[PDB]
Amino acid sequence: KQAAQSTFNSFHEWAKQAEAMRNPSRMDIYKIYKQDAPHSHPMSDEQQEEFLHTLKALNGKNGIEVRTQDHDSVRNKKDRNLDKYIAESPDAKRFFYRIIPKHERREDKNQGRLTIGVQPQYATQLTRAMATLIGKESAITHGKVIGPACHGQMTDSAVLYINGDVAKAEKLGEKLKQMSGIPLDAFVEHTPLSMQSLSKGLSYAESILGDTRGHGMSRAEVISDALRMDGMPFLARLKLSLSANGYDPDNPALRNT
Repeated sequence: KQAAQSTFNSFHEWAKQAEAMRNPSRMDIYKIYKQDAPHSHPMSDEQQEEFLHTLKALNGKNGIEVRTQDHDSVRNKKDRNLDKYIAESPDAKRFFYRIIPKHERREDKNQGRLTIGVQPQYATQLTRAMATLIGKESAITHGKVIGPACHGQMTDSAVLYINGDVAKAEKLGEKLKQMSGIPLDAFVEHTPLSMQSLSKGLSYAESILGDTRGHGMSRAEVISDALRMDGMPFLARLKLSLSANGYDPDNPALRNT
C-alpha cells in the first residue's frame, strides 16, 4: 500500500516527463527510463577478469550452468561453450550471461523479477550467491548478470526470474542478502522507474502473458497508451492504461488482481 504509492508516484513522474515532450515515440518514453540508470564507475580490469573466471568456475558445478546470451551464439546453439566464448568474443566483458539450473525449470506466463543493485566491486560475490540460490530454490527459473565492464551502469545489472509473487521475492531477497556475505552498505540505493523497492538494492516488478519486451519497454508502452487516450484526466488515463494492459492501476510494478 505505502509500497504501491511510492511505486506509482515514480511511474507518474516518468509519465509527466513523457507528457511534456512533443509527439513522443515509444522509444522516446523508453529512453527516459534508460537515462535513469545508476552510473557507477566500472570495477577494475583485474576485477572484471576475476568475474569472467568465476563464471567459468561456476559453470557446470553444483547443478548450475552459465551461458552467454549473445544472440548469434544462441541461435547457432554455440552458447554451450562458456570458456571458448570468453576466450574469443570481443564482447565477453559487455554482454549478458544467464545462470541456469542444469535441469530446466518451466516458466510461468506471469513471473516476478527481482533486480539486484550492488557496487561493481561486489558483482562477483553477488553472482556466486545468485548461483547458490538458483541451485537451491526451484521457484527461480534463472538469473542474468551483465558483463563486468558494464555492471553498475544498467538498470538491470543483475536479475532473478521467479515463478511466484512479491512475498516469495521478498523472502528470496532477504535470503540473498543474509547469505551473500556482501556488506549491507555495498548495496546500491536505486529503484528503477515503476518498480517496487523491497530494500536497498532490491527492486521488484512483474511481467505478464509471457512478455519478453522487458520491464522498461512494457511500462513505457502503458504510458504511450495513456497519452493516446482522451476525455479524462491524465492521472485516470494512466491508471486506466495500466488496468487495460493487465497491470495493477495502483501499483504499476504488479499484475492486475
